[PDB]
Amino acid sequence: KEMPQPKTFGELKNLPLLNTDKPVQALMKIADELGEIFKFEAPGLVTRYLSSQRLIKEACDGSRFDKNLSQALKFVRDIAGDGLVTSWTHEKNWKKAHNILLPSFSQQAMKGYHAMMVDIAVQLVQKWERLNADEHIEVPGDMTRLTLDTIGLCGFNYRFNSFYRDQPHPFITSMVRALDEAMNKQQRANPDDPACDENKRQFQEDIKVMNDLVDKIIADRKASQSDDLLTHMLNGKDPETGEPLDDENIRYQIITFLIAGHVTTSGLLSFALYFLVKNPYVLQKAAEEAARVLVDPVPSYKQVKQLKYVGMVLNEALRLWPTAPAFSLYAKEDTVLGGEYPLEKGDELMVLIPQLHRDKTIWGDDVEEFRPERFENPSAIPQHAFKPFGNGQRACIGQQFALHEATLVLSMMLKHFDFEDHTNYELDIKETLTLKPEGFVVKAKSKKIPLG
Ligand SMILES: C=CC1=C(C)c2cc3[nH]c(cc4nc(cc5[nH]c(cc1n2)c(C)c5C=C)C(C)=C4CCC(=O)O)c(CCC(=O)O)c3C
Ligand SMILES: [Fe+2]
Repeated sequence: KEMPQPKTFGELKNLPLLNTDKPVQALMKIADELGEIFKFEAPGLVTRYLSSQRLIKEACDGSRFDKNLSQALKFVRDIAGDGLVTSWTHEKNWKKAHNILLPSFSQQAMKGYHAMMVDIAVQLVQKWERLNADEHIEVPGDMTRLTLDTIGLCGFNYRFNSFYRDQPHPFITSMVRALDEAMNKQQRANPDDPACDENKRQFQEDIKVMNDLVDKIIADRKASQSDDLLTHMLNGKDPETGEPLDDENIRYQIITFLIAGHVTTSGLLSFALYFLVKNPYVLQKAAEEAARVLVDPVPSYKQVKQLKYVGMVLNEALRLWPTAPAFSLYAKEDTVLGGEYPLEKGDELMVLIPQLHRDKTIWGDDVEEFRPERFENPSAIPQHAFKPFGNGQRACIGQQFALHEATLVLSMMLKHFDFEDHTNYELDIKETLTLKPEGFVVKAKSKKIPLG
């Protein structure tokens, strides 16, 4: 079959179609017009965007396709080097770091993180309880305060003390500015032009801020006992080679986990809360479960595992707006996709996750409605229909960490407050390689239930 491709602009090809602040949303509109697959070309790129479970199920076969670094991820390598996210599967440090850090995400490790996650969630609850009547909540801002602090405490035993700052943490400011530069570089066809020197200086300045914090984390540990993510990074030896991670890689892993370990979870919590105030029937049902299960002043690990409906609300927020909205793959050998599209070895594919999650063949005709009930029987969902955490061996290492923290936090919010969408907030999705509802604000009225 002849592959569909959107509008071309001479030698620029499809590049001007992504001349927007919201490229993922622009690609979803192209997908709606062209269907399950389209070719996308730009000066130094050729990729194919996949939107149907039918084709994605084939692309998710590990024997035929491996993780590829998209131009977006290639730009993030300047920040996260060969850390777990921005490394090729064949690079020595991928398997080495994967095997050394995987034990940090075990059930035993999770049970150990719980108390520190509760520490940060209590801080969020107390901030909101202490607001004056007129005051509102800047939701993404406060979700970022919680998620960054959780990964800092659980993973590195370092307190960012984000709730003791009225503006975002300086690490957040530099990170956002750096990731925005990396997303913009995709539309910058002539990067060596002297006119780009100012962006290059700023990019370098933001990377320094991030690295100064990594240095403080490292210094804190050697002066400080602990068996966390940082412990495994410094002392773990690869079972295959018998050697530990080098100093250069350890630094890349810290930056990686500080970014990956919070941005996506912050976006999820903000989206989940957005959908809850927009669907009051669902809020009531989730708040009912929170009150029924969280019978103690603080949630226990066991209680979080019983919050079924809260988990369904989180999956349904990840269905509509997967906060890491795309992942890239490459053909390991010459193959034919869906028995219609021949691919040569090395040919790139892009999985457009928000489109996959809108496939009417899988979900029904009500794809745009927020219905947690879709995840009541998770066995009924076909394989590779729901992919918020990626695929195969390169899937999210922090999936369980993220869902445990988001479940715990959302349930404590629903137990302690009643929420009001006082401005009738219109959804505005900001893209910075990840998604978030920009400008999302609420008013929270305390149910006056104490903590512990
Ligand atoms: C709602 C929360 C989250 C979402 C939607 C999420 C999504 C992802 N995380 C991925 C990879 C990853 N996620 C990772 C650690 C974290 N990720 C986390 C939370 C989330 N991670 C937390 C929390 C983490 C750490 C504590 C790392 C390190 C990788 C890289 C895994 C690898 O390739 O070995 C990928 C695969 C990307 C690719 O194929 O290029 C997706 C889509
Ligand atoms: Fe992840």
